[PDB]
Amino acid sequence: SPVRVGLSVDASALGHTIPPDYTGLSYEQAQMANPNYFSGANTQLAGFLRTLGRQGVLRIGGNTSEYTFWNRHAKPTAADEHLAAGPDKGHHAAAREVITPEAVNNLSEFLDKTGWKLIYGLNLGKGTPENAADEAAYVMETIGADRLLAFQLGNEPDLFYRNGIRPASYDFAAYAGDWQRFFTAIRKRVPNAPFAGPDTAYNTKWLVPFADKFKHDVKFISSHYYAEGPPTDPSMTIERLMKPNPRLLGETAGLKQVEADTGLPFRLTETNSCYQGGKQGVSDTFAAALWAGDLMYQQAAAGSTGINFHGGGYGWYTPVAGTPEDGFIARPEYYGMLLFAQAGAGQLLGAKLTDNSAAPLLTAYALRGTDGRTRIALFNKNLDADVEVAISGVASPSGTVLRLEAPRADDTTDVTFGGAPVGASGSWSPLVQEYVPGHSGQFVLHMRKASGALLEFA
Ligand SMILES: *[C@@H]1[C@H](O)[C@@H](O)[C@H](O)[C@@H](C(=O)O)[C@H]1O
Repeated sequence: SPVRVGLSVDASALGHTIPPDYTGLSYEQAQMANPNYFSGANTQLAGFLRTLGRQGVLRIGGNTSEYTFWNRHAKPTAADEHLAAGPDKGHHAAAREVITPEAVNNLSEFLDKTGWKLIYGLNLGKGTPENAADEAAYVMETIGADRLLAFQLGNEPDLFYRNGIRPASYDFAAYAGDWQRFFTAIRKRVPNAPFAGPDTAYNTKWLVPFADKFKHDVKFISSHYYAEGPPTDPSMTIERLMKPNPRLLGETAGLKQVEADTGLPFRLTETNSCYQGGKQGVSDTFAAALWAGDLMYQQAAAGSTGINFHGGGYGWYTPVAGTPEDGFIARPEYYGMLLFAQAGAGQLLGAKLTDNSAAPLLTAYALRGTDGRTRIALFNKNLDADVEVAISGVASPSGTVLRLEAPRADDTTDVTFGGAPVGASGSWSPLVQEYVPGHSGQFVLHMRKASGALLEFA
């Protein structure tokens, strides 16, 4: 008894072109203490990234970027060789960590193995302008201008007061002074250094004035987004995660207005479902695959240049979990990102849903792929409604579907895409071929409650 909905694809209703480096991941700066983590020797993790995209961006930053210190004079410690730095849980100060030349050297080899570009945090919370200049210089020397997309000067400077990185009086004016002192010092060592900022969630007292003041000094605006609101909200649940987020829609409009005003594009450089490394039973579940995959397309359709899902260690929300010693595994959220990866880049098209008020959390995105083939990504985020989608507007002799599936929305395992789990080192290929029945120039796709689908048309 599915809800019977219509989907009308309009090849003339042109949306944004998804860039090839749209996908991405965010990690804590602290992880750079361990030269074995972002290393050319870390073939497993490099494989996971390549499966997410042949192009993409690795962002390193986070709350630990205020507690992490480049030391050109240092070599990794024995403890550094086993450090697994998951998402910062925001409870108190992170441990002090040291980044060495060796770790930067190894990060360059990791970027060469993955083909991803880098956003690299510098320590404006507690470090000096001169050490940021020295760190930037070594990153530029070692990673190179082609792979280095941007430096960032502080992570979430609007929240520095929370753990005493700044006094409660710290405001945009104080941060602009800091930012300019760091920018000037860095540009003396690295005249071509690229920047992004302010590396926080959209707001009127920080991000808007940042863009106005520093629009000639940055390449793009870096924003953050978590589906979970402030801690006074009802605890985020799977049910809530599947629903529209009016805060997201408003902040995205805010970023679009900044782009119109300043010319600066925006990237979502730290995102995930829930704070503090995630919420067990929400962030580490199949629902996070549906949420993440749908978010990637929602933001692409809104004109975002890309995304970076925060993670690392064994954090509840991490796309990829594990360590070089123990191995790495794809978590449920990774499968949402994998659906996006398999769809590929291209230009979004109009895709209007009708007769869908009883299945209101179904989303759909149509894409003219760079290879000329039409694809449709659907997320049936309705937890209790199966759907039957009558697809009009596509003329093709053959459509196939790859399904994003788990037996329950709160599953922490049992997730597959195209009838297969992801294996070691990001290995994935589809194992189930399913055609979508076509008649009268239309197709009909069934989707179970709490599932996703990627359709490809010949
Ligand atoms: C973003 C912050 O910069 C990260 O260090 C945290 O791990 C995230 C989280 O709470 O999960 C965000 O605040």
